[PDB]
Amino acid sequence: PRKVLIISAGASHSVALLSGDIVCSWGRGEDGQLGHGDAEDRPSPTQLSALDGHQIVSVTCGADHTVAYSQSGMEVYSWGWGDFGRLGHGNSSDLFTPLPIKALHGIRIKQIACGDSHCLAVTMEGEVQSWGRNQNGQLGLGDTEDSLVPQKIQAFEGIRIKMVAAGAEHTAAVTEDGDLYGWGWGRYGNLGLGDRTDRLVPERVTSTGGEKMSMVACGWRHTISVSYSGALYTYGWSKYGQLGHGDLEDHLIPHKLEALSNSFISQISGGWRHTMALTSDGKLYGWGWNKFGQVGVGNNLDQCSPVQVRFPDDQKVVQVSCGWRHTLAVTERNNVFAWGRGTNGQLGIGESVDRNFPKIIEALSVDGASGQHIESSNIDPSS
Amino acid sequence: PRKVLIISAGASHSVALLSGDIVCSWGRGEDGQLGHGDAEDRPSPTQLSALDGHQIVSVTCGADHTVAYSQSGMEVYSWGWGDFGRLGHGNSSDLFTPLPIKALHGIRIKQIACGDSHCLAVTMEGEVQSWGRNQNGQLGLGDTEDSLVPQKIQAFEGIRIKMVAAGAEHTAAVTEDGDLYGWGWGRYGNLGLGDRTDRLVPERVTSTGGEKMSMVACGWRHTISVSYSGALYTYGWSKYGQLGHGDLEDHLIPHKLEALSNSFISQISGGWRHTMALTSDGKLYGWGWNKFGQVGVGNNLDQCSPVQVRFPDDQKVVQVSCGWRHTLAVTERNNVFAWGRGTNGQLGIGESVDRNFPKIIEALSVDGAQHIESSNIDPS
Repeated sequence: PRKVLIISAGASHSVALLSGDIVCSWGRGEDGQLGHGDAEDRPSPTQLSALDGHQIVSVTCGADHTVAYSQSGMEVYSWGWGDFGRLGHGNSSDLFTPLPIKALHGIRIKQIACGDSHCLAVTMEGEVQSWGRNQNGQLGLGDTEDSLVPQKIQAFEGIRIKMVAAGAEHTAAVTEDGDLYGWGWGRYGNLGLGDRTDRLVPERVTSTGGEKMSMVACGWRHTISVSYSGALYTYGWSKYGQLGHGDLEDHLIPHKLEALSNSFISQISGGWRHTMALTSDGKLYGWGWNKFGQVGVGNNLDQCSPVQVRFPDDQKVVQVSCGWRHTLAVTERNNVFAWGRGTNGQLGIGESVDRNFPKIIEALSVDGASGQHIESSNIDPSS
Repeated sequence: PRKVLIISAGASHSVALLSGDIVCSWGRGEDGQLGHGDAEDRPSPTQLSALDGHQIVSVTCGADHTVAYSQSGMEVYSWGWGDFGRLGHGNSSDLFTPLPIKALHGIRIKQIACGDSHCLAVTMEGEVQSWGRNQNGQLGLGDTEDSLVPQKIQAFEGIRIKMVAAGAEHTAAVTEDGDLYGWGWGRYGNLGLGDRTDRLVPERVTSTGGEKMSMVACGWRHTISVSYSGALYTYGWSKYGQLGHGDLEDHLIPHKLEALSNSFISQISGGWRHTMALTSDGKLYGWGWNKFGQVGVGNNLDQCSPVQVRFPDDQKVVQVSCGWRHTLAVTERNNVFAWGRGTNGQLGIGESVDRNFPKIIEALSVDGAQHIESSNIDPS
């Protein structure tokens, strides 16, 4: 019966929104990021009962916290690790069950990005509010003091923002008109501004291959964008080849990934040390650090150039999301796959070793012989 | 029949040095912090074979990395999560097996402290070198750029340092003559300097009532010191009551813990959000965040004043080390106990739920025994 609408991966956890107004989560539970009230890891997708009936329309993971929002309810919810104010409730308290971010009540939300310890929300009118750690200017407020509550980014006054993205300690955004911005911790060139200097307010990227940009995403210390013509650009850290240019060189400005130049990129995701890109014809390409199999190409060797991730019967991919050591994807057939590190249960396939090529999550998928059952949190996850 | 000489706890792992100069480790293995060459958690104490025969005399855990040194070998080793240069090898590579910090070769080491992502070593001549993340000045080098290799702290020229300590992003030290210093991230008052501002070089804590400090330790965002008279001082963050003053107030300068004024504190340790102090007569007191039972008092309720941790037959405690969510201790009977969060195997008692009061580690104890395991064993 239930379709997977949205998937998101955090550092060691995974969250999905399903049709029928249901959120589920699995993986590491130690900081409360799963939202079930307890602190235990969940190796199988588990219904987040506190959100039943809340008409949630989106979920987004940060490293060790989760955010979700309801259009109808006019509410944004957060839970997980609370340090530095990343949950936005005016304190640093962890939450093991979702609580509304009261400052955002009644605000019409378009999109939310979560990094390691900061978050941002774009409104329907293209305004941006940010909160959390700000030691390197990543909130975009023009200082270096953390904020425990959402703050309007005054620098974007009179500019319609389309989407935001957030890494460990940096932030990026694209406007509706195609401009690309970067701010925060900039030491690995990850802002795309041609230097290694932090920025306390958003600064526009001027080296964009002459192109307007339609989307952006952040990995831990790297950044990915897609241009109006569907070309893919990466910048920042490439120690593990996560920039995908066939070498291990950092780039301080956006650098077009030439190997994918004949494809039109439709979705992008940045992991800890790896990267995913989805083409308009449904082909998924992964690259970067592959120690735990998170690139999904059937080995544990790092990949400094894009390699297509393969699925049964070559079924097309429609969604992808990178965690720190795992990756999740949804296919056209409404199957959900996961691969990579499995030690916290983040793959959602029950108790399992790590996987280096895509494995179907039976509880969430049409196929797999059984489209099994998401579990109640009252089930003991160690049993 | 092997005595446990030193215990040290990291965020989610545990390391010990045994007689015969044997190193063992257990708990979270994902970042290489156990040093066995694989990435798997170890729920039981496991011999770190790469250090067999290296005559290691000390081990020290950071959050997700570990350091050790040999006097005879004149060598310092590090392994685990490599980002920001915390391992000190001139790169950002993680290490799943110990490698020597070549910059420290041939230097006589007195003590090493490890924080979240920076480390410091004190030499036998009282000089200090630091390395790792420096975004908030925690290296004490006068800037905010990370260092992938050890660097001398010039600010201490002419000052003989006795011991150092490191938290998440801050650092503290005491001199041989009892002066106390702090530097790095200072937003919760944890530097002890009377404000909430960072420092980029070491600065002396001038408000100690003229009292000299024999030792200092750091928790994640709090700091603990002991005077030459054995008085316990805490400062910094007390959101979880980890300063132990019977309330939840931060303190910007060192503050005497009045409730223990009749005891002489011999050892101290700071955890993520909890604290341990050991008296000269072997009584262990814990306080702070207790969600996972890490305070060791038989429940899961936070404690904002010291409570004595009880052991079987009231056996005296001789060593204690706080992790992020667990605690380790060694007793007079050569028994080793662990308590708190157990999900990564950090308690070392085999696969286990969390524990809220001390549980014996059979592999390392007299009361006590199974044995330490080879890394070849399947931990699953």
